[PDB]
Amino acid sequence: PTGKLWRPVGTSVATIDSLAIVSDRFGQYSFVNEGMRETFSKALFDINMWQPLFQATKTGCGPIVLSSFTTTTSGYVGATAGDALDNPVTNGVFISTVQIMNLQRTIAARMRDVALWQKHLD
Amino acid sequence: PTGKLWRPVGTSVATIDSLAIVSDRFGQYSFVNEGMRETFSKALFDINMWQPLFQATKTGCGPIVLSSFTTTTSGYVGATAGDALDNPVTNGVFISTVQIMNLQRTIAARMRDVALWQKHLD
Amino acid sequence: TAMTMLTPDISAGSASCNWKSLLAFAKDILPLDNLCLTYPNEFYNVAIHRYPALKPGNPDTKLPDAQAHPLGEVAGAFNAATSEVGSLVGSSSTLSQAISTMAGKDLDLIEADTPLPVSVF
Amino acid sequence: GNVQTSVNTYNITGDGNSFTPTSDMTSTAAPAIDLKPGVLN
Amino acid sequence: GNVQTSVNTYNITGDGNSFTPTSDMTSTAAPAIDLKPGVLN
Amino acid sequence: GNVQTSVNTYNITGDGNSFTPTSDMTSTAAPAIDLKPGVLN
Amino acid sequence: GNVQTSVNTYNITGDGNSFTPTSDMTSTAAPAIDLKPGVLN
Ligand SMILES: *C(=O)CCCCCCCCCCCCC
Ligand SMILES: *C(=O)CCCCCCCCCCCCC
Ligand SMILES: *C(=O)CCCCCCCCCCCCC
Ligand SMILES: *C(=O)CCCCCCCCCCCCC
Repeated sequence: PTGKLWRPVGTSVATIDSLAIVSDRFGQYSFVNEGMRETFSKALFDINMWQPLFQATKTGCGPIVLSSFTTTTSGYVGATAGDALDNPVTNGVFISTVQIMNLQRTIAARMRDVALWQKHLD
Repeated sequence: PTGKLWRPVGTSVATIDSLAIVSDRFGQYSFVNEGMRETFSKALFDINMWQPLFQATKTGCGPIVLSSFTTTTSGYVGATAGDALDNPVTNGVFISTVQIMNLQRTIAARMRDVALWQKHLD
Repeated sequence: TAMTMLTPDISAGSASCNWKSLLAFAKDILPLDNLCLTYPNEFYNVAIHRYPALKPGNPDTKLPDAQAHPLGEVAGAFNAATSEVGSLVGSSSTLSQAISTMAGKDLDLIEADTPLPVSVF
Repeated sequence: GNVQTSVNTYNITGDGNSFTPTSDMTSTAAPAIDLKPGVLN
Repeated sequence: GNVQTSVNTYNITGDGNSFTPTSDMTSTAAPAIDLKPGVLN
Repeated sequence: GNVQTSVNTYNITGDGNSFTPTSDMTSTAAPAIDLKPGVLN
Repeated sequence: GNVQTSVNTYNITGDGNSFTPTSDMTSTAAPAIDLKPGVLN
């Protein structure tokens, strides 16, 4: 599966047009397919590495686990009601929009932090 | 009371010689008299204030409670075995040397962080 | 030709453009043989999922959403020119790109002191 | 911009829409899909 | 190189360290992380 | 001034804000914290 | 082309073989395997 996760509107069974993106105040949960976790893990992995320099210099804030930006919702996940109907996923791992924001600006803020030290080490 | 905390090295009977600065793997616990908590609280208070800017920019690491650098040891606390004998304090709040180091370099690291933003706000 | 025909992409802070005008404007420019004039909100619905610039007004509060939810949710988040460091998608490639060459042509061994087949060049 | 109604969940001339780029979300679709021999399998 | 002690599992001036490149393990972190639109999703 | 929403309890462009100095409350954070040797302990 | 027999499931000079390109299946093994630092891990 891929795309944002969808649950139906009226309730009961979900028939196309009965399914709308499960928008939440935080944002819409978009599914985190297996490979897309490889990236955000590979990105965070390269930051955790600099753990000994984050404590030394009192910056950072502990190791960044990718499991802090996701969730364990479940529903049908596709690109559109029609095709999302063929991807019933249970307790999949989705990252809400407002989260897709932090995992972003965190990896960005930390990326600066290390990008600097990482330059001296070099 | 004031100064580093001491404890009866010879056990039980605490005389003006059976004492000894209770040092250890963390350094020496120095007592945190009432007023000296006013400062470190007044310093941390001025940093917590900038909470909304720490999250926004993914720096920081949560609010700094002064109760994270101290402890609740108990013994006699003075400047020297002789005079420390007249300050039996129970479950006083002491900050160990290695801690007196962080509460220091934290307030220092955070102080930079805010000193900058705090300049733009101005 | 209609979307980029109003640069829906900035790279620092935000910047709006009251929708009425915008539309009533492209109602002009767009040449009579597009397909965005024959299906406005049939293209618009496709569009909303590609441009987190166009945020459709929610039906039951008749106001935007602050957040923009385009299908490329993540990808589009990781391309924004993050102010901390230029652009992850850029700086990342400019590196893997160089790494390719470094191993490829054989830049390594560039001043090797020993016979090398011209082919190696 | 003539009203449609259901074909798609949003009207274009619909109530309170809003063009407004944010340096934060660079619009997007999927162009660089990898298909090269070794990488597609 | 002043002794530290616990901050990190290794001292730099620590006992029996050893700089010694091996053609076998070419030192490398993670630079080429793929993020392009199609490939990140 | 673009709407945020929860990050902080107040929006800047929020409804009915109000810049209005009062000779009564001279705005001030904490600059003169005492740390000198004798006074900090 | 001398007959073999079992080494491999097909004889070359075998009965009814057939060279015949189809614009449909462009012959290709696996050259572009990704191994770059960031992408291999
Ligand atoms: C009715 O069709 C009047 C014209 C208004 C929209 C036509 C196309 C121009 C705007 C495009 C909207 C969808 C993505 C650009
Ligand atoms: C004490 O700091 C004396 C200096 C010895 C090391 C300083 C930095 C030079 C060696 C780098 C070691 C870490 C990776 C290069
Ligand atoms: C959106 O950011 C539009 C600009 C309005 C505020 C920007 C900063 C100027 C006002 C400062 C408010 C906070 C304390 C001065
Ligand atoms: C016996 O070996 C006679 C020669 C016939 C085949 C020899 C090689 C030329 C044909 C190649 C077949 C395998 C892929 C090209």
